[PDB]
Amino acid sequence: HHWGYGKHNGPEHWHKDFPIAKGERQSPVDIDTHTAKYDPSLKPLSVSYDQATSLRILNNGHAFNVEFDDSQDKAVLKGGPLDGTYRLIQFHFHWGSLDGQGSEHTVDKKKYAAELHLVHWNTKYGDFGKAVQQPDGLAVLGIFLKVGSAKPGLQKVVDVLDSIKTKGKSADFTNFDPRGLLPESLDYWTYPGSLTTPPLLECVTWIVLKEPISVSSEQVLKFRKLNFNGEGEPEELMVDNWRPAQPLKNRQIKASFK
Ligand SMILES: [Br-]
Ligand SMILES: [Zn+2]
Repeated sequence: HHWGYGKHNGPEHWHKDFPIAKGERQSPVDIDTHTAKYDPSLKPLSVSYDQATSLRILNNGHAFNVEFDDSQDKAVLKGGPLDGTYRLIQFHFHWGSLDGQGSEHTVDKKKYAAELHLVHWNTKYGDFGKAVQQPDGLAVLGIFLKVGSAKPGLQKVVDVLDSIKTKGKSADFTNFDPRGLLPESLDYWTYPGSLTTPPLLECVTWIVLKEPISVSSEQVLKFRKLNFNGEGEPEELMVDNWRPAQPLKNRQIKASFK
C-alpha cells in the first residue's frame, strides 16, 4: 500500500515507487570520522532563531512535525557550507523502539537513540516546493539524541504528544523556541544528500552536529507512545521510523573541525 517502516512497506521497498531511492546522493549515510576531510574554508554556522514563531504540532503518520511561520526571514540558517539564507520551515525526529537504535546518521557505525532534524529552504527559490526541486534547495541541520540527563527544552514538546496521538491530529503549538534543542558546540560534518523519507529528493546539504544532546529515558518513552495509525484504526506504535545508512558512492564528507 503506501510507504512506511513496517515489514511490507519498509525502506527496502521504497525503490519500487521512488526509484530515486537507489540514486547517487541518498541519505542517511555512515560518517567515517577518519576519512572525513577537515576543510578550513568552511565558515562557522549562523543560527538566527531569536525571532522564531512556532505555529502547530502535527502527527502525519510517519513522525511528528513542529511547524514554523516561514513567510519571512524569522528563523534562518546561513554560514557553514551554505550560500544565501535558508528559512526554518519545520523540525521532526526519527527514533527507535530501543535506546541503542533510532538515529539515521551513524558515527563510525554507532547509532544514537534519536536524530532531531531542523529543515530549512533556500529563500532564493520563493517557496519550499520550489526549493525541493533544486540541488541546493534545502539545508537540514541534524542533531543526535543520547539517553542521559533530561532536556528541559524538549519537555514542552513531550507534554503535547498526548493530544496528537494518531495520524492526522494537529494542535496549536506557539511560542516554542528551538534554541533549547541546540548542543553547546556547533562543529559539524557536511555532505550533499537527500530527504530521508519519500520523495527522497536529492536537494539537501546536510549539516550534522558533532555533539549530541541528552534526553532522559522518560522523555524518549513518550515518543514511543505515538501511533502511525489514524484514530479508530488498530494501534501501531510509532517507532523505528528511521531509514538505514546508504552507500556514499561519489561523495566526500567534510568536517569543520580537526
Ligand atoms: Br528528513
Ligand atoms: Zn528527518
